[PDB]
Amino acid sequence: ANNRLCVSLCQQCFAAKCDSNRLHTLFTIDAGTPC
Amino acid sequence: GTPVEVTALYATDGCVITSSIALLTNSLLGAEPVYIFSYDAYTHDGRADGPTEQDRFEESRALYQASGGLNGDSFRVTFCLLGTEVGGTHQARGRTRPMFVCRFERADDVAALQDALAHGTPLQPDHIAATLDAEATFALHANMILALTVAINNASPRTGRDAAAAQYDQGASLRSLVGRTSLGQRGLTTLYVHHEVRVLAAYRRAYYGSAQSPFWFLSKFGPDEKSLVLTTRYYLLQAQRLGGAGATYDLQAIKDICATYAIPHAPRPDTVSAASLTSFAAITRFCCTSQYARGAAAAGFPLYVERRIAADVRETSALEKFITHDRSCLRVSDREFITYIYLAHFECFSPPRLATHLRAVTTHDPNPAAS
Amino acid sequence: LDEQQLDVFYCHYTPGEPETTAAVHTQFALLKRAFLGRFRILQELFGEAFEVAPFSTYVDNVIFRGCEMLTGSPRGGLMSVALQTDNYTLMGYTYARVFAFADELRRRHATANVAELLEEAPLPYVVLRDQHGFMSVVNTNISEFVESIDSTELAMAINADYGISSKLAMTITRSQGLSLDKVAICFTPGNLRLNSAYVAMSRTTSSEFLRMNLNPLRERHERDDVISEHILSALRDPNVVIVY
Amino acid sequence: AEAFLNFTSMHGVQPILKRIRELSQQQLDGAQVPHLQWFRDVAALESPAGLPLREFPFAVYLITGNAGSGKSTCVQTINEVLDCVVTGATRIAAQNMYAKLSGAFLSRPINTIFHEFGFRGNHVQAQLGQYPYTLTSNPASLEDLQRRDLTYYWEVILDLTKRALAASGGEELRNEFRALAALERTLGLAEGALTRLAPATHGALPAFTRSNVIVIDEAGLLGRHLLTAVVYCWWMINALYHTPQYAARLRPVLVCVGSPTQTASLESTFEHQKLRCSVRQSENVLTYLICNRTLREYARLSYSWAIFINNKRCVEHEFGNLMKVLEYGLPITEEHMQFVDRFVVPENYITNPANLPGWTRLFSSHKEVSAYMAKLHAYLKVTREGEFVVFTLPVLTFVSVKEFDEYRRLTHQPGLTIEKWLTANASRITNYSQSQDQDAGHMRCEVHSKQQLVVARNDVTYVLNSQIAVTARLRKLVFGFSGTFRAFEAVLRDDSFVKTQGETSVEFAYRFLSRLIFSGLISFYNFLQRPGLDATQRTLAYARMGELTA
DNA sequence: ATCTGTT
Ligand SMILES: Cc1nc(N(C)C(=O)Cc2ccc(-c3ccccn3)cc2)sc1S(N)(=O)=O
Repeated sequence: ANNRLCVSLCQQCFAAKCDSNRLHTLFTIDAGTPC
Repeated sequence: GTPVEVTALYATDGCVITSSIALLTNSLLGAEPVYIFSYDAYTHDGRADGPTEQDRFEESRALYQASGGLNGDSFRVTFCLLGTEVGGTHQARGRTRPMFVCRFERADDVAALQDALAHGTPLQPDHIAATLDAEATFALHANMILALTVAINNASPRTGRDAAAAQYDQGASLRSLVGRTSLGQRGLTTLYVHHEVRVLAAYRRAYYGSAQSPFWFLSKFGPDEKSLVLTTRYYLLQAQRLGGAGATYDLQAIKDICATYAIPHAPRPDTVSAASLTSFAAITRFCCTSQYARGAAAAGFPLYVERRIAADVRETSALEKFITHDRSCLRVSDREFITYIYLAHFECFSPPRLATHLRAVTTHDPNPAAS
Repeated sequence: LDEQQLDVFYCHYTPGEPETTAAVHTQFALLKRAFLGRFRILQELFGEAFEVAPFSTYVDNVIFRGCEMLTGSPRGGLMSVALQTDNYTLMGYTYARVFAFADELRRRHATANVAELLEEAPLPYVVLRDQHGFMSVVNTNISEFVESIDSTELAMAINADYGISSKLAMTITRSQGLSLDKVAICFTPGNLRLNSAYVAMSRTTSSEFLRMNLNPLRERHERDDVISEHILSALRDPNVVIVY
Repeated sequence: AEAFLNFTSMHGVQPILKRIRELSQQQLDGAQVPHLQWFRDVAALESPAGLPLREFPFAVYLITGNAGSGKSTCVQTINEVLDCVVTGATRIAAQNMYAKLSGAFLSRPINTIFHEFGFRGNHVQAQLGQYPYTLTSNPASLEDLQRRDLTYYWEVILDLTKRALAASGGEELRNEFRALAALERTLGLAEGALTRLAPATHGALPAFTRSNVIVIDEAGLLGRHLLTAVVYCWWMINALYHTPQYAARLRPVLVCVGSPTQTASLESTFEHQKLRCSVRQSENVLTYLICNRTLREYARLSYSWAIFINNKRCVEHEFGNLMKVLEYGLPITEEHMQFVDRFVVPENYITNPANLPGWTRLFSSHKEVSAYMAKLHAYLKVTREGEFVVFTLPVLTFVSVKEFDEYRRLTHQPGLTIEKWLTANASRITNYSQSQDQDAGHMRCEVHSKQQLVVARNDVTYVLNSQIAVTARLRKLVFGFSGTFRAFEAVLRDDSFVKTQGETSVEFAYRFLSRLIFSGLISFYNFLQRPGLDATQRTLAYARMGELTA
């Protein structure tokens, strides 16, 4: 975002139903507290 | 000289249709004073040679001499209301419809009309009743009488009574009814006396939207004084008569164009205020005595309208042609094509460019030669 | 409370029943003048504290107990029709009887059995307040269901409810003719299409008030580009008008 | 300001007006206008297998654009300059269009398109599509498509034709226009002088006998079989009354406004025996006009197309780029994927009723909405913060016993349970589509003899002091209250409240306001009871009010 | 997975 920092958590799964070879995003939080 | 022609938009507090009908039928039991809201004056051409822009400006400025009292001796006035005429074809559709016509020739009538047009006092029904023009007034309500008569008599015309002397022809009934009906004052008076409700309902449909309160006018054509006068007069009266290139524009465009007609100002002692919009007296007095309703300020608005429209179109057309030619013969992928389209359209018509263009076409003088 | 404790203007002025249009207009004008004058006097007396004073006036006597409204009778008051684009507030419910609604139900509906059964067992009415603050009572919602099988038509059922809705949750298909301010989307994997995401993400003017539970661009989805091809091919035609 | 936000949208609408005016004045030949015998022939048929091949002329003009691009000013100018008829596909669209048009200069009431060509209540429960049809022509001509569209919509078409032909006094020709023409011919007057005044003297004639330019707004939600019906209806009406425009050989011109990307139409059907509802997607009018080849060649769509671009509200860069990419079908890159990662949050975050107060939740089913509503209602009770109470109200349904018996006999299957049938038909008995998102309790039914009826009763839960919307046309009665002192004075100062109501109860509105004002006095001393108010100003007010009353 | 026309 505007001059901020973004930290996200991602996962990659090897099952046949999920996908594999693909990256998935779980949630995003802000990390701008300690400017 | 020659009779000066005037078109007057008129209004009254109450029910305008009922009062007008009572005036027409001579049943002096519902007549009320009439207030003239806006008007325009012109003289018959009499010469085919089209005068230049600087000739009609002078000729028109010679009319509203110095006090809104037109120069002349005998006047011919047409009183009208809102509504759209039917059966006519043109570039656009009309916005007003004539109601009746009067002629002012005597000294007393001329003085009364000048007083009404200058200060704003209402006209009493006596003058209108006395000066009415019967032959021309009733040439308008001629087909409506026939239509109403046919509709009323449309009960099944069997025309087959036969008997001894009742065997009138199939087409003889309508022919006789038409022959025995007078398309003048008498027929209208009888129809009003016997079938008042139906007549009023029928008349309220040919003049759709003719009954509005002062706040409606104030909200639509206001709230400024200059706009309230000039835009009303141009949009309602002169646009269709002159019939130039600005007769196919709506009200918002006209107000936008008027916003650039910047001319000197002079404050009035006082203004109009709310709580008085319950009648047309205050608004009429405010409008009639304004400084934009006479002189050189009111003789040079239409010319500016035409000039500004032409100036805008001149550049718009060329830019559009350039863009279209470039668009039609470009061989690139979809992403590049979209990029080019939006980039070109932004580069042509960005906000600052429009602001500069608008600042380049502002006038500070009604005289075309000193613009 | 002085001698004019109850606004003795009441004890000395008795505005009897109205009359023809002229009398009605004169009375209305006089009452407006009097009300404006008294309000001006009080406002000059106190001012801002008076400007936000609570106010409530009703044609009759009304009381409120919990979520119920108790009133004598709804006599007077101009009828009107409620629009679907206006915003209301749920005030409560009432058990007062209105003759106009019952007579209209008797008139329009030829089914006397339903009318009699409803008369034996009544239903409450809903009391709402609009934006400006005028208390209103709304009518009930009755619907008729007649089936058509083969070529025969039979009337089968009648339904009676209230017919009001709340803008706090909905589907994605419904919201294709609406505008919102804050949105929180919830996709479901397995049947995701790109057009649904496009329709759902464009209900708000800005991107500061948008949330979702998964990323639809990183997942698997279905695409169908047939209209877009025609639209793109129509932009290279010198005969199509383009307005910026 | 407001002057340079209309500069480019007011100089680019003139060519549209020129083209539409040119289109709406062309004249047909004498051997192409449908005759009144065609509809008489149709009215005497039993199955759509005997329909011959015929053509109904028409013309179109398209206005497609993005949502939020500003296509309404075009309709505003068209209404102000030309003479047309404005309609809508639904009720909300009609109300919005009327608001805009009346707020600009002036307008008449606006209705839907279904009310225009004669849609009645019963037609709402017909079975659409039962007879097979197969195209026979190599790239089919216009007559083939028209016959197919007429075959699909058979029940409504046949009922409308029968009703229109019978209701016109049997074999008696309508005399609304013929008598005036006969009188004009006898009197030897100018053509059209007396007939054109017919609408003024008769106030019940349909609007399709007044103009031949029809504007349809939000045409993306309409099925493709409704492009023919409308046309059909037009001709029929004008062949019955013998209107002035029918004698000049003119044809309808349809102006369709919409957006072909963010809009679709659905079609549903009911299968008996198993009692199952099946819903699918179909084609709308805009896609039919743009994609078909025969229609594209017939209507000459290349010379009758205007496109509005630009969006007036977007103030962000990346959001606009993403919207353009999604709209125009461009390839997807990693930059967009990285941008869209800022909005993701866990699902349990969204589904909690204690997070993000006041936000709207969009689901993809009628069960998730109900579950979330029940959760919220349960939470609003124990964890109360005040000014929020929950109550309940009853709703009920009555059945017909004799009609149920008849239906069971006709469909067979003697063994049937009222509960199962009512559960299966939950989506069709109701009036509005939000009946399935309500928080309702356990079902219960009973049988009332004597009247020979069956009544089902249920309860529904509501909150207090919440914003709601009315999904229907219900009459309401106003009975008091006006707000605060300033708001009440402001409302009474202006007469817009009077003008909003119809021009028949002005005296009623004045009397109601007078009664409220009369009851509005008193209680001033209750306000004066404010603690620490005054000592002598009270007597000053007493004297002033007494003097004013005198 | 799924909506809306009728006072
Ligand atoms: C410097 C600049 N500002 C530019 N604006 C204001 C715009 O695009 C404005 C806009 C235009 C259309 C859309 C849109 C939205 C949905 C679907 C299709 N279209 C969004 C926003 S464009 C350029 S640039 N870099 O091309 O010259």
